[PDB]
Amino acid sequence: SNMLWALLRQYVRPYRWLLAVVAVLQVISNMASLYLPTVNAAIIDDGVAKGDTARIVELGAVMLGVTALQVVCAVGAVFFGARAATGFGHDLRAAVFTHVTTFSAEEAGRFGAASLLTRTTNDVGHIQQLVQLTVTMLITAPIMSIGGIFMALHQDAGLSWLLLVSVPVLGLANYWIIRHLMPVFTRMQSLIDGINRVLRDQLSGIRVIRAFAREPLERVRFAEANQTLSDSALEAGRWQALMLPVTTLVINVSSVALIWFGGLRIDAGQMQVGSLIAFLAYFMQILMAVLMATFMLVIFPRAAVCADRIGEVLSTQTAITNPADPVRPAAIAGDIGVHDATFCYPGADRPVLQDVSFTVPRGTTTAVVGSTGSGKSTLISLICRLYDVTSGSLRIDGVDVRDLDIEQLWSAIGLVPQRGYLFSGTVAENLRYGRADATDDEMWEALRVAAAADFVRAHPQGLDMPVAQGGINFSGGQRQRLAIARAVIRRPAIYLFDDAFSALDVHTDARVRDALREVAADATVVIVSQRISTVIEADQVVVIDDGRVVGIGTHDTLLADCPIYAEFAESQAL
Amino acid sequence: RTRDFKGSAIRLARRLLPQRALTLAVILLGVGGIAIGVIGPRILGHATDLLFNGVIGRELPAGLTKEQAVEAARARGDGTFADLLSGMDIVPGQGVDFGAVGRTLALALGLYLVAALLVWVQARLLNVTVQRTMVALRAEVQEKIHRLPLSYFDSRQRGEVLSRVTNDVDNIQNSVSMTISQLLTSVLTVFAVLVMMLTISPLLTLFTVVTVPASLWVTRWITRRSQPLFVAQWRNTGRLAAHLEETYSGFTIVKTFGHREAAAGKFAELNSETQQSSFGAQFFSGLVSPATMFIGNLSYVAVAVVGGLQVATGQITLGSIQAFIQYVRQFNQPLTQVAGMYNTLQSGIASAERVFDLLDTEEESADSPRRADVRTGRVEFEHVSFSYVPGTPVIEDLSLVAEPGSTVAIVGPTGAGKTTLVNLLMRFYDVDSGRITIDGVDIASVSRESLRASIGMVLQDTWLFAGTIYDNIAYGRPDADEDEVIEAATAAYVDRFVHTLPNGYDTRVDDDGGAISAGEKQLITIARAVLARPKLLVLDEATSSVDTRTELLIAHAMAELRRDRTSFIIAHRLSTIRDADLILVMDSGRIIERGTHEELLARHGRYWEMTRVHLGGIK
Ligand SMILES: Nc1ncnc2c1ncn2[C@@H]1O[C@H](COP(=O)(O)OP(=O)(O)O)[C@@H](O)[C@H]1O
Repeated sequence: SNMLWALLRQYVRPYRWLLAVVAVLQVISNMASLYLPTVNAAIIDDGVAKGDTARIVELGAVMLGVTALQVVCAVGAVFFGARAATGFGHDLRAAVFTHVTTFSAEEAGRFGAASLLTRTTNDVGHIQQLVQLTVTMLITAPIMSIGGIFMALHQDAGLSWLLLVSVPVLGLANYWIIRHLMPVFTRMQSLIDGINRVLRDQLSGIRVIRAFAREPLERVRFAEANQTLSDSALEAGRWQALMLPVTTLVINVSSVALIWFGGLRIDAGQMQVGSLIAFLAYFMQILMAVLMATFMLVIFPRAAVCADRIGEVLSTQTAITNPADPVRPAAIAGDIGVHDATFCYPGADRPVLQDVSFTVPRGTTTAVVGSTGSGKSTLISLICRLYDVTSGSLRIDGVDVRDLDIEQLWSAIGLVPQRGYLFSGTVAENLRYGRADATDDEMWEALRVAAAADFVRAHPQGLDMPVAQGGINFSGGQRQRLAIARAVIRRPAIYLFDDAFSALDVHTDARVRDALREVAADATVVIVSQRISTVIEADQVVVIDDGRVVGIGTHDTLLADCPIYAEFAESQAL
Repeated sequence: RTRDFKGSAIRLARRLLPQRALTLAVILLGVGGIAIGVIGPRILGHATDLLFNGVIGRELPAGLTKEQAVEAARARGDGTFADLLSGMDIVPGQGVDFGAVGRTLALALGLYLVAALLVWVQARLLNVTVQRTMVALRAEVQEKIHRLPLSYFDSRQRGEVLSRVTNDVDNIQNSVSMTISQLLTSVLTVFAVLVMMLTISPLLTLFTVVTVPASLWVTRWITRRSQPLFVAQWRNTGRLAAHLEETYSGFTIVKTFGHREAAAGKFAELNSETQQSSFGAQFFSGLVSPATMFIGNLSYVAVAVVGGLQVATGQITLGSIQAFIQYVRQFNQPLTQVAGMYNTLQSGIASAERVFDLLDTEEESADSPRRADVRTGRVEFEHVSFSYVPGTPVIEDLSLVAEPGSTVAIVGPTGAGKTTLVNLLMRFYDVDSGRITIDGVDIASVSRESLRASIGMVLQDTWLFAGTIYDNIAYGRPDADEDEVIEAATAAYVDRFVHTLPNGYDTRVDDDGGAISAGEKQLITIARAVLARPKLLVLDEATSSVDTRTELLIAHAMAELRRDRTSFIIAHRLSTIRDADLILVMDSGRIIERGTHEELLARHGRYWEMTRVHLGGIK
């Protein structure tokens, strides 16, 4: 729709300093290209009629001068247009990234990492591609038409009326074709995306598809998708086949009427023969430029859909922000005053979390356990304000978390996510994120604490060893150990653990917990896990099911207090 | 890069030739339209010549001979004008006969109209045939994907075949659908114009065609100049994409620890650098058209000057010169983007040869329609020694036996060959020097589809396709009902959280809801398996990302309780499979020991080791 034009007229605004120059240079280039056959015709009108071959040779010198001016100004126009398009792309990328960094985890999940990245790296590229093509290639045709009518008026006040009446019907025919054709192109792109999604899903499955033997359904689904794409293809092809012949016929009928009307006026002596050559050259330039531009125009639906996606990103503002004057205690410790906490996505039947309440003293260690799907995964994010509660209240040091300085809170919170991720680079750089200015001995002590010093020392080149994206070079729970080291160098007042210990074994988890007690006794620790052995030694435990608390106490009391945790006990017993 | 131009080109052509009569008729219509479109300017020039004759014959005294008029002009001077009169055909004193002009222009307009009609019908026919052949090719690709063995997919990069079957077909479209029309018209136009202009004047033809070597040389030079910058731009955009990867994937880790500013600064620096790189590369790439345009226009200047000189000489007529001025422009028209068509055609050639190599690979070994089905659920293995590649006996001499209705389980280290075993049960890979039987009959004598329709299988990882959760569940049996779907959902405990989602059974699983983590995806997958009501269920680490309690309840619900069917259970936690009708211990193939929970622990096997060591925290 019009989303592309809004994005353009918003973001290319700082580049009127350059696109105007591009337009002026394009105008002068096409005016030179039309001055070229005008003096070509003047060669016949004067040089041929008088027979002066000299007039021919100096008109050829002028010919060369005009074409040299045309090429230099045209290459300058292309240069400046490329600069403007690249600047537009850079600004769009910067704005998209800056706006999306304000998002929380909710919006990131809403959009998805891969979709977000492809949107911010390929759609913007397509948009800038179209911008450069329209400022360097497409605008030739309208400028060509304007130059043709202007130079026809300059040649004479007579026969120019035929050109002035022949060009607008061309333009109207072009517009008529494109108006019908564009929705066909956008439906084309929609069907192309759908069929690509179908192929990607089928190839990703293969094993499961052959297992369930759903071949009859997959075959017919692909058949109907391809048949719809073929119908759209025929619909587009009809207008595409109409495109060139109407323009060619219009140019040819303009030329034949041109000769027919010019001959009569030349017989009366009002018109000269060379003007015919000039006019035919004008119409052929018009045909070439219009055909070229309309053929390039197929890029428009791509930019339309890319602009729709970019508008999807840009329109959604973040719902999480500092309340313009939060409190700055600067000495917060472990309180975590959960009180009637509730959380739920809009439109859902059962809330994610509801009517839960628990508190932890300054330096105590707590843990929460329960079945998958109970909503325990989002509780850590609620504590860290990755998601804001719906109607509940949880307070740190007596003040609700939404009233805190989120930057200060994140500074004071050490978090290991369930999705253990590492940035590409080295351990000695990924680990820096806990403090950004730590020392080597501190890093080695952290690896000792995280029960991970052994293999990092085993590397021949030392702790400064390379890592791939996401720690994929590592075997597994090694990444969780690295995350634990990253968290522990920070020396946070509050520790947040989200099922990270699950990837580890029992003995390594016990060693890590012992090290945490040794080092971070003053600080508080919150653990999420599905394993009882990691929770037994915690000071207190809370068990939640279906988004609400079903048991609070200690392991010794809870093993007989509630049968719900007895389910876990029996499941883990041998 | 390309490796086969002629072979891939002729294969792409033979993908179109089956039309035969249609293809040759399209070629005939195209060549006729091009020829008549070339001819049109010739008659236009003839009409202009008639007009110019009738114009400049007026000033001469009437009734004189053309030679007499030339001599009279030459005697007073006007040598070039006298030559012009001598080389041009006018009867002195006679005006323009508008009847001949009308006839000529009427013929021109009629031939132009029929040219346009033929061009349109030729375009419509080519569109129809290319789309038909394209649908056929894509259907063949899909059929092959349905027929290919699993080793083909498993022995290459994950995105490789995906790009080969999705993006390369789109490249084939955007290449052939363009070229077979525009390049064909371009080559027909250049041949027709060159032969016509050769029949016009040879020196003019040389002065025009000198641009072709110049055009090819200049486009080659610009390509070689821009290639290093193009590669640098590619590398820098790749670096930007990679940085975007680790700042988006670990976005939570970026918001935590407050490293937004450093990432933003690095992104801004690399974005500015990529801006300069793209600026240079794109300028150098886009300057191709103005250069060839100037070369063609310099050729046009030469044409104009030499045509004026020759007309003054009298060796040629004005109308021929006008037709030639038209012809040089229609000759320049293709060369402006001939490089574009060449690169697009080469890319299409490479994609076509890749697709054809994909389509020419080996398929499944024509499964015999034996159509055997299970009745009780007995399984048996006999000394199978399967390997992905010879030299790596990942499976070796197993002889596991399970009675119908048993829930036999296997334990082993990660990567030891469990998934290979479950694939071999699925005939995903063939047997190697071994025999496997279901209910006493060898699978190798059984049709694969009938077997797979009755097994029921779930992998270590989950698979989900675009659609709702309801669609993913119903994929197990499409002709079921929503009551059955919700019954299976309650059986698989997905109901405990599906209502927590924005719309139950309606969330687009390809649109992640945030709360949809890996464990509940595994629950969705096992629910899908449940709906199919399988009789030979296999659980290959299907519960890795879920709590042990949920695993024990669901297992007791649908495997232990379902005594009517046998089952295979694979898990990395021993307490998840304790007391499950005898347990196997496999260590990189080479099945070690079998027995029930108590008996296997009492014999101090490796199972006893792992149960004792892990629970006690000993290392
Ligand atoms: N496509 C493949 N090509 C070659 N080797 C493979 C392929 N897939 C798996 N393997 C090898 O076979 C072994 C399979 O082990 P696997 O069945 O995954 O054990 P588990 O299921 O317990 O993880 C792996 O160690 C791996 O090295």
